[PDB]
Amino acid sequence: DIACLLPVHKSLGELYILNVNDIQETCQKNAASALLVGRKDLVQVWSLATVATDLCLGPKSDPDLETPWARHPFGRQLLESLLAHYCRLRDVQTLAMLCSVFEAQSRERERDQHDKNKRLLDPANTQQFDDFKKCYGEILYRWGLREKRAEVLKFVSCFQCAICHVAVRGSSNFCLTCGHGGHTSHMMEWFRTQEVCPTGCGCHCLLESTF
Amino acid sequence: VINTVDTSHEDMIHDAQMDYYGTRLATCSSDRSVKIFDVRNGGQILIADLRGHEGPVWQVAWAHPMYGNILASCSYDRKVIIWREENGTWEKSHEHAGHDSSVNSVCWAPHDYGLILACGSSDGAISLLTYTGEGQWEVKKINNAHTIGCNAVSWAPAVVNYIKRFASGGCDNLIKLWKEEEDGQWKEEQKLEAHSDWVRDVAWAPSIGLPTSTIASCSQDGRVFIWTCDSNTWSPKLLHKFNDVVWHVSWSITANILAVSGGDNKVTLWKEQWVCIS
Amino acid sequence: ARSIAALIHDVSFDFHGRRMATCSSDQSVKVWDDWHCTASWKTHVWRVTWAHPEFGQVLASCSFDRTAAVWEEIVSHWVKRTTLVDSRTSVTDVKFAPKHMGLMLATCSGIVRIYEAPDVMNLSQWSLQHEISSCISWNPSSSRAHSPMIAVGSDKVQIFEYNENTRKYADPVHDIAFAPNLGRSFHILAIATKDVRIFTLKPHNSQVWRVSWNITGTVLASSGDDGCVRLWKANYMDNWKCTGILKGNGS
Ligand SMILES: [Zn+2]
Ligand SMILES: [Zn+2]
Ligand SMILES: [Zn+2]
Repeated sequence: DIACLLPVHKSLGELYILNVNDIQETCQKNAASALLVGRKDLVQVWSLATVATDLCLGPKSDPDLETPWARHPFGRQLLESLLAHYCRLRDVQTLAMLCSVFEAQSRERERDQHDKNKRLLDPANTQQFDDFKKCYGEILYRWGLREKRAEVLKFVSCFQCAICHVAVRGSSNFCLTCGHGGHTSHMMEWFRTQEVCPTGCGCHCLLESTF
Repeated sequence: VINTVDTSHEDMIHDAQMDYYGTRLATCSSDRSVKIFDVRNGGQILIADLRGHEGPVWQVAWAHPMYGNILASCSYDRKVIIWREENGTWEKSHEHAGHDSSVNSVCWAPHDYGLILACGSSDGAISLLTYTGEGQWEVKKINNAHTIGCNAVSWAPAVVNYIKRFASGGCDNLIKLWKEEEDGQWKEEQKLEAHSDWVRDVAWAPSIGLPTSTIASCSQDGRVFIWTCDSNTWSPKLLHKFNDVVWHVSWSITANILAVSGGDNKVTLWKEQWVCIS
Repeated sequence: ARSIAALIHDVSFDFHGRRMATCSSDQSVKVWDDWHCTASWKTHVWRVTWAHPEFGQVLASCSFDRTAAVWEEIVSHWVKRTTLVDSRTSVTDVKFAPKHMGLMLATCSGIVRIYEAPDVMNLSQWSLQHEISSCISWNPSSSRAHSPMIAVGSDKVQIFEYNENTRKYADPVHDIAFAPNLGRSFHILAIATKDVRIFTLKPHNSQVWRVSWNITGTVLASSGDDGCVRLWKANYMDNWKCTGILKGNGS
């Protein structure tokens, strides 16, 4: 096991969090996780991102209102320099995680150019960021944290129930052999104790679906 | 840590590739057997012992679990047997013997492309077993791929349909980079010629998103060459000139540390000039 | 008794009795699901009653603006897919038809705008398949031998049955309620008037208010201007009798 010789740590991947609803909270949590792991440069980078991702820095629709924080040197130039340094270090995890964190927040020709310049990530270099995210998801799948891989990949640019008789619109389990099914929680609760189909057709749905 | 796994083989080992999850280990030896151990939680449990080859098995390669836990093996008997799980036991699901000589290298295609097994045999031809479904494999053999015989085949990570490409290293003293044309046939795109002897292993570096495709190759003469593409232009950089023959080269998960194993019965890890870590 | 936090013009349970819809006097309807207000609507609401859950969590609101709004489940502030505003007069009440007869809503303004939705998934369209011109009561009968019936009260109860052959429907009363049958051969009618009246149809000392029937239609709750929610029930002689008195203030 030579994971200590690699720029990607399983502990960091397990400790990282992702919530697009609140970016500052997730950045602070990532900084705490990096401090727990012991990588000081990750701590500094995560604190810098925490500061630079606050909603008070939201880009304005009007180009003449103010200079967007992306055009600020502590914006894209900071992020571009960090990405170049981590590419030199080949740190896929940090690159993809930073790209996801910064992308979560994010006359006609002038308006289009302003929309291009207001993003802290390069609009013309989104393919590379998507590649980083996909590769980090691949590494997470390698580790086995499928939920973390799904969470990271969310930022890539590219019938009536037979138990409660309530219309099912969300998650649902349906048996292919008999055809009676309903809400996922209802089926979980019903099959945790019994083994016969709730509709009474006699189908042993556990022996018919599970595998 | 260290996991000393007793091979329990009847002859010398030739390959040892662990599974995708890093939980199961599969090894092959000259005893015409490929027994798959379970190395989870520091153990040595023989999940299944396989004996279906008429000769020594050279290389094995696990397939992506997204298409199921499948292992392929290339042996001296000029036949490639693809092993798959069936209710918790390993069985020979498909066998391919379309080559007139021993198949030396097998590597599964990237999961994005699909389930394609690229077999590189000593007859000079390369066959790609594309999985069409329903237990049916379509073989598009690339005859006369090498002047004498292909000894190594390495797929390239999905980079942008998909431009499927792989690196082939044979006894022709050169490396042939094959590209999948829009029609469907496979034709060589660029030829890389820097080794002075037979090429034994080629290993395309996994791409993390860097606009730089990296190729690592080793030859019989003992030289290991690192090829980079900053265009379809490759500039080799001699990593090292080893005293003895170099057998296998393998990249790290981030393609920063290269595992070089040669005939000197030693394993060296090189990280970027390239400096040895071992 | 337990005066949970909440002027509610009308408060009614859903089919499961786990969510409560209350129509405030400020022209607002809330789904008070420990009943804590889990929604806010501003309505457009004299009466707010749920629909059958298999048809969706639809709440029908009858307003004084000559409309009968129907707020459909879109998750919280539910979006009005449909708006039955074709009624010329103010909708006194909006009570959904029983689940067996389809998605029908009755707004006894006197025009009984029985709006039918052929598409259950797309209820945005309301079709006045029937129109017969104070209280609207639906017959819960689902029997093959019991034709669907619609009752209309006037501030005095007339039952219109959709006859199969013609394929067409054919003291002041404050509220009329039909007891759940549960296989009964007769229907029990409860009408809110100056005196509480119970009648059998076999094929407070003041102004009464919206009396309701329990899930089995045996115990009765009749409310009036007396301020006491008197609980009524049957007797050993199959006759209506008092079964208890409940205090509105909780005493
Ligand atoms: Zn069933
Ligand atoms: Zn259900
Ligand atoms: Zn079933």
